Amino acid sequence: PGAPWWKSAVFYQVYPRSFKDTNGDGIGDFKGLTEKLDYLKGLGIDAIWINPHYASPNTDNGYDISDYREVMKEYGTMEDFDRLMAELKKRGMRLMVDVVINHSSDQHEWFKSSRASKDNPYRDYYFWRDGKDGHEPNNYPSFFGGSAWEKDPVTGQYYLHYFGRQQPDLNWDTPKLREELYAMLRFWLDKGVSGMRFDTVATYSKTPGFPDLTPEQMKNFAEAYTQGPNLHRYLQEMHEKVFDHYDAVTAGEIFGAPLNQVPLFIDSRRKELDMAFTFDLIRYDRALDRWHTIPRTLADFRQTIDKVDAIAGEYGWNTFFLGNHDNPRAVSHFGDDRPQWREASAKALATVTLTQRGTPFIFQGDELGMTNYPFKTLQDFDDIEVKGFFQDYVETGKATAEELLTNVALTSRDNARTPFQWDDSANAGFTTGKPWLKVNPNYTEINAAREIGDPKSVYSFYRNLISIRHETPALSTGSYRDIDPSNADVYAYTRSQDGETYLVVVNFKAEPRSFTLPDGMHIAETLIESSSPAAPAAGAASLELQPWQSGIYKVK
Ligand SMILES: [Ca+2]
Repeated sequence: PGAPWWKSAVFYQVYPRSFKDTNGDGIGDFKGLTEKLDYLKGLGIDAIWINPHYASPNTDNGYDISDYREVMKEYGTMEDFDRLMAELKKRGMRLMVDVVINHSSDQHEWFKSSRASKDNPYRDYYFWRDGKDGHEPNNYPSFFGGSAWEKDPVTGQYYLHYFGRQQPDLNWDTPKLREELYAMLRFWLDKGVSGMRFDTVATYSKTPGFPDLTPEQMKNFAEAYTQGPNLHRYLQEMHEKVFDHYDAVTAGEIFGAPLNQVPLFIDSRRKELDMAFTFDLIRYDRALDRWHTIPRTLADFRQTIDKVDAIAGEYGWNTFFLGNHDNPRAVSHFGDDRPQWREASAKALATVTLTQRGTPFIFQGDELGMTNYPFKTLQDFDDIEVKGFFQDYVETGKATAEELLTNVALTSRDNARTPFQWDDSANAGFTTGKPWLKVNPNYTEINAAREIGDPKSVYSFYRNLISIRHETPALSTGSYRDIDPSNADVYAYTRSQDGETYLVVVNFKAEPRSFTLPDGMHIAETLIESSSPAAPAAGAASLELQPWQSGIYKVK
């Protein structure tokens, strides 16, 4: 039997708002993305996942949808969307769209109807509840600041919003609402979309009665929000009424759930989702408050990967990524972005990304080695999440504005949202106008035009790794074995399939290091290396590594 196309595909994530502007308003759009499909095809990309592209007031840049069947005005028209799909198809590429159905915008007609009175047909499309003891229904906090309950004087009741106040949570306990969501998914699937990524998929089911979270639960309320008693029943119902009738791949952003529960979402036999986006690795060094960083080592990094790979088991499947639109830049976060180590470490991280067991997702700009942005003031951030941290921590006196800036500069989602750096023209060729978010001044040294023309660039390395992965089945669907989970200097593992075994060795130190192959194992051939002055000799039982050197070898 063969493995589904998605298990061996290499995905690229495009945050439209920041990819390519073609009309000078400072915001990326569909025409811009369509104009760059040859660029993506040339890198070797099989499929693209685009962030929300629907009608939205943009309080959470696309994640607050006011009409699920209309395109976002800033990105273009439905015609532009249809052309994007037609052009991807001409190139044999597939599209994965973002599905945001844990909540809608408060400007969605369902909510405008719902909030108008206590007795209308849409009242239960959301959660409305009486306050208690003079305040909110319970102690639930919002990820974006303050309480997760907002009072509406029209009826005197509060509505639930785990995220922004303008993102009321949809009520999955209402069958008519579930059916409306299913019809909506069919609208897009009928257009030919090849994949759907389910935004905060683990929070759909709410706890009956809304009791207060205990003091312990309050510490990590994100986890309690993924413990709704009807979650899997709803996901299985969605698969039965929708996905069982199409051949689209589904992936879930499983935010907040304990890793041990992940199999329930992805075991193929359960007929729920196909792939998992987990946060254990990308948030492995993030404090519970989400804006401070905790020092970790490569031992923590690889041990987390080992735990995540183990939960996919036999019937599950993981996506793998080191960056996305909600986290700091890969090279800054996991590598060393200083001028002298940025390219070397970005290449090392590329080797890791493209040799993990699972479907890799490359975030726009990481193939160039883009870095975090040098924020100078709190006003340099656009993200509603930072305004939420200001509300919860600075206005409350828990931290100073200076402390928030210092710390959130290293963790903010905005680090990943600065405009893609195409070349060294005005605003790195992203726009002819004024970018919605400032372009990183390092675009003069980090830009696609320059990378493409240099065989020694980060871009060229990614391109070469993608080709290698495409020609080596073991590198996608092969088994995974960490040679030494306790080693905090050099990351080494094997990928094996049908008697073929490959060894990946990556030095995470900016100093020379040595690596001794497992007893009986010997280098047979060197497929590729980064930052190496010479490949090992056939038969070698050890390797000498330069700072940040990475390599993939066929062993015997
Ligand atoms: Ca535009």
